Amino acid sequence: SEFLKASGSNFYYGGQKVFLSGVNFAWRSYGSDFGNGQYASNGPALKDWINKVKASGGNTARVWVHVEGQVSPAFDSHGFVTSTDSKKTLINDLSDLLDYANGQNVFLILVLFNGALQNNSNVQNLFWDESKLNSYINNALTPMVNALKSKPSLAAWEVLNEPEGTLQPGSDQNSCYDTSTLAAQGAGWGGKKFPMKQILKTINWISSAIHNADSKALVTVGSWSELTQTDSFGYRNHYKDSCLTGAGGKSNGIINFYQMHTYSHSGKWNQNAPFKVNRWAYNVNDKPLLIGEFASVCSQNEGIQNLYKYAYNNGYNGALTWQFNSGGDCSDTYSNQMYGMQALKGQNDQSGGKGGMVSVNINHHHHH
Ligand SMILES: OC[C@H]1O[C@@H](O[C@H]2[C@H](O)[C@H](O)[C@H](O[C@H]3[C@H](O)[C@H](O)[C@H](O[C@H]4[C@H](O)[C@H](O)[C@H](O[C@H]5[C@H](O)[C@H](O)[C@H](O)O[C@@H]5CO)O[C@@H]4CO)O[C@@H]3CO)O[C@@H]2CO)[C@@H](O)[C@@H](O)[C@@H]1O
Ligand SMILES: OC[C@H]1O[C@@H](O[C@H]2[C@H](O)[C@H](O)[C@H](O[C@H]3[C@H](O)[C@H](O)[C@H](O[C@H]4[C@H](O)[C@H](O)[C@H](O)O[C@@H]4CO)O[C@@H]3CO)O[C@@H]2CO)[C@@H](O)[C@@H](O)[C@@H]1O
Ligand SMILES: OC[C@H]1O[C@@H](O)[C@@H](O)[C@@H](O)[C@@H]1O
Repeated sequence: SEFLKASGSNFYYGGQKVFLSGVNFAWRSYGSDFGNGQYASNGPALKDWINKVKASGGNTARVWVHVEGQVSPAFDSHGFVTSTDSKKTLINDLSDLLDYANGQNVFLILVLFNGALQNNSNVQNLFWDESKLNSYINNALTPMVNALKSKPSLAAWEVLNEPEGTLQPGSDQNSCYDTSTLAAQGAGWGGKKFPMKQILKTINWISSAIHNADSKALVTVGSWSELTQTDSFGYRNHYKDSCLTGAGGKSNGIINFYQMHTYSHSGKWNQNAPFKVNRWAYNVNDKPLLIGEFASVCSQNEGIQNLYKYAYNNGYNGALTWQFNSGGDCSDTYSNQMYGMQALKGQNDQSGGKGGMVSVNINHHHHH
């Protein structure tokens, strides 16, 4: 009945402005958490993680799905998509996890494809071939969105994670496509495959589809750094409406809330990083802005609870600590994550400018 909405600059549940406080699961098994009957293996862990999330007083978990095509989606011999997975179980798994997350009053952000790295030749061609992308939409995505759109706790689909990881930086007259600066900033660290035009086209079309199947659905993109989603500081905001729509005429092919990832390189913030500024200077009040991904290990050592508090105080609509499974570089431990989540526990400060309601009470389905 009531689903998380995005209005103006804020998230809203049941009218009450909400602040997304939680963690990245990102995964239990990289790229094989759902689909091909793999959910039987990872499921218990993920559910338990949702438990920890709620007990620590959080409301959101960010979970990756397709990732690098290891299970999702199913391609044929020609690189066209046939189904969600070979065993056709993906939708059931996701649906299940959504049910549990709801039962524990936790929202989920389903990240479709990875973009930091994408070493799958079929997924890589989804950016270039329109018919293959359409095959993915028709045979995989549209069924997923259609089947899962009646689920609260499904608060947003993220089309692409860090599209700058596999960006091919280059010059272009069109503001949106030009990437002249990003090369020196360290973009394309996963290999320079996709020019900005192709990424914006892809995202355009994915988001378009998701919204065609689900008018309410919140679509987003989670970027490496802030250099990509703000017009201030001489930077550029590529994933706003005009640019996306500019790449592939889908008017509704737009994200509904921006998102920035941030880490300290050498223990030094980027000068204009989310924690050295506030939401407001990024001049993106037309949509909400979430800080998906941050780690109190790759910060300036402000303190984890101090980082959550910073996010809640300086206008940001959410803050997600980086990976709950405690693995990789620049990742907090699940314990310290829990600790930080306890900083905004049971909080509700709807006095504007401040984060808002944290502990949300989510519905079930209406059906019929
Ligand atoms: O890197 C330095 C160099 O980069 C240059 O930019 C390159 C870029 O790096 C990529 O290599 C890119 O490669 C893509 C091609 O441009 C082209 O789009 C190609 O087309 C594919 C298509 O995506 C799809 O997969 C298609 O499916 C076929 C299928 O295989 C089967 O045959 C079936 O019967 O038909 C379907 C058709 O629907 O197969 C096509 C094969 O051609 O996809 C490539 C992806 O690797 O090219 C860029 C150049 O435009 C330049 O910037 C250069 O300046 C720079 O120095
Ligand atoms: O999201 C974290 C993720 O980052 C990955 O790759 C990048 C990283 O994101 C970041 O962009 C980094 O940028 C470097 C850049 O490559 C140059 O070395 C740059 O230089 C600057 C120089 O030091 C001087 O200050 C000069 O004045 O200005 C130059 C910039 O014009 O320094 C940047 C430091 O921020 O590069 C890495 C890799 O290229 C991976 O690290 C990944 O593992 C990580 O999780
Ligand atoms: O560091 C953890 C990793 O998380 C991923 O989501 C991307 O942000 C990568 O760039 C990063 O290396």
